[PDB]
Amino acid sequence: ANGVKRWYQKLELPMPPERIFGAHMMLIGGLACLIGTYFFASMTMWNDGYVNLTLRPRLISLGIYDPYDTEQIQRVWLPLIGEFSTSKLPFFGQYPLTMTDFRLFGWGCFHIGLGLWLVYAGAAHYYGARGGATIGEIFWLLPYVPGLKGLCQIKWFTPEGPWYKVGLPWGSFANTPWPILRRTYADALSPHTIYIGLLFFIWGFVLWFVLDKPPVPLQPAQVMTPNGLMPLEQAPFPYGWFDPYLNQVMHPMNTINGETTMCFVWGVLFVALGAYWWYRPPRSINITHLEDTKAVFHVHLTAIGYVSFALAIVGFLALRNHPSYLMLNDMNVIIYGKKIVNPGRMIHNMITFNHVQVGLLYVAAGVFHGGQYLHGLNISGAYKQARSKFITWFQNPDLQTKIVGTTMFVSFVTVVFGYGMICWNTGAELDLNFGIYQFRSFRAIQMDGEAGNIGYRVFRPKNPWDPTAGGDWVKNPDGTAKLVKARNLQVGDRILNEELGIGSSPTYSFTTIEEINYKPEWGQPKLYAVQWGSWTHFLRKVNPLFWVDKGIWYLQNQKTFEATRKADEAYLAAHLKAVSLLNQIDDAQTEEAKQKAQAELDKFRPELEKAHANMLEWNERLASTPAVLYSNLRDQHRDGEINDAIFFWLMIGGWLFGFIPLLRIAFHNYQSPWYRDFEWRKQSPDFPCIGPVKGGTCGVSIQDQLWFCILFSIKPLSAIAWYLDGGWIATMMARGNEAYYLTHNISHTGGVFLYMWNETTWIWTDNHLTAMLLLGHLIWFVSFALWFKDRGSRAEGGDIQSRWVRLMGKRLGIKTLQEVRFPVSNLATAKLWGTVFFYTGTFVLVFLYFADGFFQNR
Amino acid sequence: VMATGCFVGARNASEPRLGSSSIAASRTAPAYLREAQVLYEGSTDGLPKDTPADEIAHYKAMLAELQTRNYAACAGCHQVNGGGNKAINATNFQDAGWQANNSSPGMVTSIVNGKGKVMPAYKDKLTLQQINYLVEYIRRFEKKR
Amino acid sequence: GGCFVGSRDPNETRYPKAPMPLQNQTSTLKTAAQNTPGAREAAALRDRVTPLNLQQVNEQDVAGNDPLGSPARVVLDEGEMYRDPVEIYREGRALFQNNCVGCHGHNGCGNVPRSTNFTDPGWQENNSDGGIYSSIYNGKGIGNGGGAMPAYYNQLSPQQIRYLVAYLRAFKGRQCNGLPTLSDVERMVAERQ
Amino acid sequence: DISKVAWAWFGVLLAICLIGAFGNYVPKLFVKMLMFLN
Amino acid sequence: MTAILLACLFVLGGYAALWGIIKFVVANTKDIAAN
Amino acid sequence: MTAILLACLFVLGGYAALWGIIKFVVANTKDIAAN
Amino acid sequence: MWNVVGQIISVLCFFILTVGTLFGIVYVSHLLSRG
Amino acid sequence: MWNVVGQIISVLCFFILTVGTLFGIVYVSHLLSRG
Ligand code: 2GO
Ligand code: BCL
Ligand code: CLA
Ligand SMILES: CNCCOP(=O)(O)O[C@H](COC(=O)CCCCCCCCCCCC(C)C)OC(=O)CCCCCCCCCCCC(C)C
Ligand SMILES: CNCCOP(=O)(O)O[C@H](COC(=O)CCCCCCCCCCCC(C)C)OC(=O)CCCCCCCCCCCC(C)C
Ligand SMILES: CC(C)CCCCCCCCCCCC(=O)OC[C@@H](OC(=O)CCCCCCCCCCCC(C)C)OP(=O)(O)OCCN
Ligand code: HEC
Ligand code: HEC
Ligand code: SF4
Ligand SMILES: [Ca+2]
Repeated sequence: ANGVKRWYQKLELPMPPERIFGAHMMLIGGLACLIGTYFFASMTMWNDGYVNLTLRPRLISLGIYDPYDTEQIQRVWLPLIGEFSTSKLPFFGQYPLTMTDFRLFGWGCFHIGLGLWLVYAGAAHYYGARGGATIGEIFWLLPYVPGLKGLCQIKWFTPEGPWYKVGLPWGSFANTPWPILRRTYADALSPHTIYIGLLFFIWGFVLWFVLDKPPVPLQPAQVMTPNGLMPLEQAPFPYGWFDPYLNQVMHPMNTINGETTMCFVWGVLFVALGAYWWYRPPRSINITHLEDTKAVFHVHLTAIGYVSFALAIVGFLALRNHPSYLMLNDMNVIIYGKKIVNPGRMIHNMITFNHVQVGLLYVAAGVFHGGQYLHGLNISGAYKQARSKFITWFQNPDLQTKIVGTTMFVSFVTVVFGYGMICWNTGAELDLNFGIYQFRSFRAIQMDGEAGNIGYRVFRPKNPWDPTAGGDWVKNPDGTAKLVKARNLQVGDRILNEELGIGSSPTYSFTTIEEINYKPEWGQPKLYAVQWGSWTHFLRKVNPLFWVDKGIWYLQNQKTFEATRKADEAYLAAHLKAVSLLNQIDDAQTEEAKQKAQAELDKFRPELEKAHANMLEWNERLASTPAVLYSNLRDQHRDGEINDAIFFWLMIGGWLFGFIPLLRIAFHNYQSPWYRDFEWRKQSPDFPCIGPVKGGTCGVSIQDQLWFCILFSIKPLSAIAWYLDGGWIATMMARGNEAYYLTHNISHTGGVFLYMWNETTWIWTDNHLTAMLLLGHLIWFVSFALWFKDRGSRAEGGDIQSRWVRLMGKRLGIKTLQEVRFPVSNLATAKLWGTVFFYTGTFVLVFLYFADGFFQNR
Repeated sequence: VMATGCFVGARNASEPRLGSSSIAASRTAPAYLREAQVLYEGSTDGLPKDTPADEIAHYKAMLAELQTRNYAACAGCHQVNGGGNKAINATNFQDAGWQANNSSPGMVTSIVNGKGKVMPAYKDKLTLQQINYLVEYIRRFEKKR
Repeated sequence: GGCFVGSRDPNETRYPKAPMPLQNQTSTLKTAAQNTPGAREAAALRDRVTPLNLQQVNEQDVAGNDPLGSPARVVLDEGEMYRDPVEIYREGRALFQNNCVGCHGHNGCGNVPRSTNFTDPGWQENNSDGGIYSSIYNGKGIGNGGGAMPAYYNQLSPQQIRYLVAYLRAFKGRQCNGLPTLSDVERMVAERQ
Repeated sequence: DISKVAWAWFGVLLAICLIGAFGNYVPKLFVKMLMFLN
Repeated sequence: MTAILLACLFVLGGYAALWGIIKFVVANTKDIAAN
Repeated sequence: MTAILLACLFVLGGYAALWGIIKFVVANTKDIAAN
Repeated sequence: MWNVVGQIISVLCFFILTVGTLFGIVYVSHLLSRG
Repeated sequence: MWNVVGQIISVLCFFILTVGTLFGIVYVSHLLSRG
């Protein structure tokens, strides 16, 4: 509490309102100037990059960015404009410009104009509260720009100034004698929600009359398109409601018109809720400590975190298959010279994971900040006499250990289940022998087709149920190995691994057929013989989301489901009967019998072709029905996978793993039960320890629990990233086209570890992304310097280094070096910067898994 | 603040035709594929009778220049429609197995470098942006199965 | 981990092959068992199973350093290339299992995103042998050292790439359980390579 | 020191270890009890 | 819409389920101090 | 034999080199304490 | 469905072996420092 | 001969800029934290 600690804590709560208000208004104005520049960065003369690409789908949907507009403009407004001083537009003049460049420049300028003015008006409230300020204090870096000192004594934002430099003439909100103004923060909740309702109404008027998207049901009967004037329902997506990439009319609320009708809906709701609160503001005793801005800061901030998580979820679904993003896949997208696989989905993934990441940070930081309010209360005596039940509901220390311990138990059980299943199935997929057990892989041999006429040597047991049976090789009467055709494989049969070409399982010798004539519930339309070893395909159904999704889809699609089932049925019967006819040919034994047989097969054949084409086309019609929750790349149903089931369990376990430190902040900011047995009392929110006593105590403060939340949460977050970008999370080494994935029509990019090496071969083909990869790795491992129990070693070595450098200064007569003292971070600041370095390392590196492309092929 | 925009540079495109942005054309599928079809066919003849006079003559000037550098058109090895020639081993772009087992990024370098014996290198004939357009046109030849 | 490895398969002899020549195959300097109880069975058995061109090859012998190793100049003589299935199998499975499985799978059906899948008939029909050499030699895609399909012109010899080319045509129309066997290579070679 | 109860877990872990190795190495070697063969 | 509603309902359901467990423990261990 | 002797001597000279450096620093900063 | 009854037996033995072993190293690490 | 000299000059500048920058980070760390 003397070093660097007073720099990132210089602006703490509570604060006066004019100071919060003006500072927010200035940030708003600054964020509008930055978006201004992003509009300039989106014009059509620039390369694709990750900024202008995250904005383009939305700019298309608004009609600002026209995808099919090539005509160059040469005059538009004021007379004669080939190019000027910076030219016809400042510096945009050497370029050829279209209408969408002008729209983009118009919107960019507005943003910059309205931003700059919001910055000024915000400084009028901010500096105006203080009586006013000087150009030299506002800007502060003008003292050392000699000359300009006569215009750095001028006072701005003053109370009685001439109009153009006034600030707040009555000094503060509370003194100004306007009765409309509300005097507390509860009271003010009402005009705030009226103001927000009005911002909605503004966006809908702009949508309707400036962007020309009327609200449903007042949509136009026709729209203008690059091919002329077209009925709304046939005009393609940016212009009308017809989705080209799914080839269907869009629901009316799936369009930007749907969005302008919701503008008016939401606006009316917010205005009415504000009118209600104008007569009935919040009042209960449970809430009146929230007038302190330090306390509401906790409520608001972790609320916004939850809002951010909810944006991620809603946005993901709503837009995973929307024509805004798919339209990027036809725009010849080139980044750092390259050509991207599926840039639509990539950009979509980046926006949703960016919201996800904001959600975690703000929830955690809101809780941390709440822990600071509560520690304050304890350390001044008034925690024990808080009156709101939102504090007092959790004061009993024994309830606090019951809450925490059962959320550890729930975390434990569900993480053990998830991770334990991942481990079981990587054992299965890798065919590992443990001596005590042999893991066995999925393997499939087609049994219909022409592949069902391929022969195999088969070792057949007689009676698996008599231990001490044994088996024999299937043979001819002549003694030589009979080749069994795949159609005649039976359950129990063993085939040599090396007759199948398998070199990856050298520890066991045979594949066992465990199921014949198998057709995947969801998968390829074929019939198979299977070794299910240890691979647990049933685990897909251990997912409550498998069942809700499939039940609702069955209900919407019941009678094509039913006909597809009857087609499969008729086909399996035809296959079986055709296999018996083929077998009578094989074993016919005398050409009279062999002609009779071949003539029977020749007569059944047309009918077996009919049943196959029937099954094929019902199974194709079934696989093109609309998705509910689990989706294709073309918004079609897919069954849930082992991957989806693992992701369900990992969300429960891993978010509880990551959030148990936050419950420790909320309950144990002053005393945990380990502290309370010793009589200890944590004296501040950020101390590093108090140890070596009792074995050592590093990491009990609230600041540290915040850092341990951030780390532990890296684990569910990376589950989310792998799952968005198409990794397979249910094992560690899944290969892209392994027999299981191929037979069950699953597309994935890798499998835990394998994903990592699989995506990085794509990452290596971009030299900007490989530079990012190198820098990312270096930031991270340096966090270890700062996080290991080693600060004393670093202090005592730094000291040797300082002595030495001062010896060199004194010897060589170099005055700048005879008093060097190297600065060595203390333990608290080492933990802060260690968490910073750990976090940023990891998440630059994750950006790369998204930036490489979306390789899921659906 | 940081990305004040983002300084990514200006986009490389093809040749300019007066009054119609070439940079823009290079991201608008119907414009880029019209130029890909011209390169692919070696003529402006299969272009929509709706094509403007200026367009039809800019393409011809493009071809005439390429004819002096001994450029060989893609059609007629591969045909006007795909799926080349088994005789010459010329690739069939209509085939779905050929299409699934190629990425568009990968396809690029096989046109740049040429491919084994007969398919010629185009690195000294065409710009990398004109190869990108052709990879996009070849994509639209795919048939099912 | 150690000692309790299994019994060795009697069909994999350890009987020794002749040593790799010191002289470069591209040299312009001077160009390019007994009767003891079981020594003849062991030599005959080594002649089918133990590979001769598996080892990385002298640096002057790599295809980028070989005067006749460029895609434009290599000789793809079909009679020499599809002459002997034992040999294609002996050599190409050792080279493939080592170098190519990582990215193309243990079944050779594709592991790394967008990777080839050699069992696909449509892919087989539309590739030449010379085409397959070009993509091994050059790599595929833009990047340093080839793209996502890496280049091999330092790394492999022209003779090693040719065993790879012939082996890869044994993948045609197989199912997704490991690699082509000796009789896959033989049915491929009988149906004209 | 070891409790009776912790000695009776260490017994269940060994019964699961030789029910696994007995069914893994017996059919490999004795060519019987074919149900568990691989 | 159906997918968005299902996903949100499942997140709030995980919270509600945790509340119910954590309150089946509190209600039935009320005679025992945790320690 | 030649490569073995070279390597060995290069490691032994790595240590001998360092000592000499250190000896130079000690002698030429005699009478400056390093506090 | 005998593969799903067989598979499940294995998976269940895996969980007893592993979680039994984990809480076996936690009980033997308490005897080496306190009991 | 001349390429080599040109390359030595770029490498020197890089060492002057990266080591130089690193020490400035230390000095700045020093001014914040204390003196
Ligand atoms: C060919 C691959 C290539 C090479 C060059 C490479 C090598 C190495 C080395 C080395 C010497 O070999 C190191 C030391 C190293 C280090 C790292 N790399 Zn690294 N690395 C590569 C590539 C990359 C890339 C692109 C990325 C990393 C990422 C990272 C990161 C990871 C930091 C970290 O702690 O991350 C924790 C999260 C992990 C490991 C991901 C787990 C994902 C999984 C799907 C989650 C769910 C499943 C589990 C069983 C879950 C538990 C259950 C529950 C609690 C949720 C650091 C800098 C990083 C990352 O994983 O971040 C989460 C990252 O994004 N790396 N990495
Ligand atoms: C919606 C209610 C608000 C909230 C409103 C208030 C108000 C008002 C008060 C507090 C107060 C407290 N809150 Mg709070 N607080 C919220 C969330 C949290 C969370 C959390 C993990 O999310 C924690 C750990 C805390 C903890 C705390 C303490 C710092 C403090 C008093 C102890 C305690 O109450 O234990 C809390 C323990 C928990 C176990 C609760 C966790 C569950 C929360 C309620 C909801 C999560 C679900 C969310 C809706 C899911 C989102 C939906 C999806 C996005 C689709 N709050 C949410 C955002 N909180 C009091 C205070 O004094 O601080 C200044 C106080 O008066
Ligand atoms: C990049 C990795 C890195 C570097 C360069 C260092 C550097 C050092 N460590 Mg730290 N350390 C690291 C990581 C690193 N460490 C990790 C991962 C851990 C966890 C185990 C630690 C734990 C740790 C302990 C406990 C201690 C140290 C100590 C030391 C110092 C040894 C004294 C000395 O040998 O002088 C020789 C100097 C060098 C050999 C390094 C030269 C500078 C390097 C090469 C490059 C600068 C690179 C940097 C990333 C550049 C960014 C610059 C910016 C402009 C881009 C030295 C300053 C000791 C010490 O005395 O404390 C001061 C010490 O006690 N290290
Ligand atoms: C490339 N192919 C992957 C995507 O394929 P597709 O779109 O077909 O299928 C899914 C499935 O649906 C879900 O996956 C819904 C969540 C279920 C909750 C399951 C139950 C959740 C309960 C957890 C409660 C935790 C509490 C108690 C701490 O695609 C998605 O929706 C995933 C994208 C969304 C991104 C994740 C959003 C954040 C995760 C939840 C945040 C939680 C926080 C508020 C803490
Ligand atoms: C009284 N002593 C103890 C109590 O006080 P106490 O510990 O807070 O004092 C610290 C400690 O010392 C360090 O913490 C070491 C830094 C030097 C290592 C030097 C090594 C740094 C290199 C690391 C880079 C690796 C990354 C890139 C992977 O307080 C701080 O340094 C606080 C951190 C603030 C630093 C701000 C950096 C911004 C400067 C950027 C612009 C400078 C130049 C560009 C002009
Ligand atoms: C695995 C490990 C544990 C085992 C270590 C192996 C040890 C092997 C010992 C290495 C033996 C080398 C001799 C062979 C050789 O040097 O060859 C000929 C060499 O003739 C000699 O000088 C002969 C004199 C050799 C008398 C030296 C005895 C060595 C002592 C070992 C001490 C080990 C310690 C204590 C660490 O030729 P030239 O250099 O002239 O020509 C270049 C060759 N192109
Ligand atoms: C080891 C030497 C080999 C052999 C013989 C082959 N490969 Fe690969 N491969 C990879 C990827 C991503 C592709 C797709 C490329 C693209 O379209 O984008 C391929 C493709 C091939 C082909 C087909 C070439 C063709 O033009 O059609 C062939 C014949 C080929 N491969 C053979 C990926 C990788 C690897 C990942 C890093 C590695 C290693 C290999 N390949 C190795 C080999
Ligand atoms: C014959 C003289 C050709 C002309 C002119 C063009 N191509 Fe070609 N191409 C030709 C053959 C014989 C082959 C087979 C290559 C081989 O494998 O041996 C091909 C191949 C292609 C492919 C597929 C490449 C791949 O990687 O798989 C493409 C995409 C292709 N060719 C495109 C192409 C284009 C765009 C051309 C004109 C610009 C073109 N080819 C000319 C024969 C000939
Ligand atoms: S090593 Fe550090 S954290 Fe641990 S007791 Fe000592 S000072 Fe505290
Ligand atoms: Ca990706």
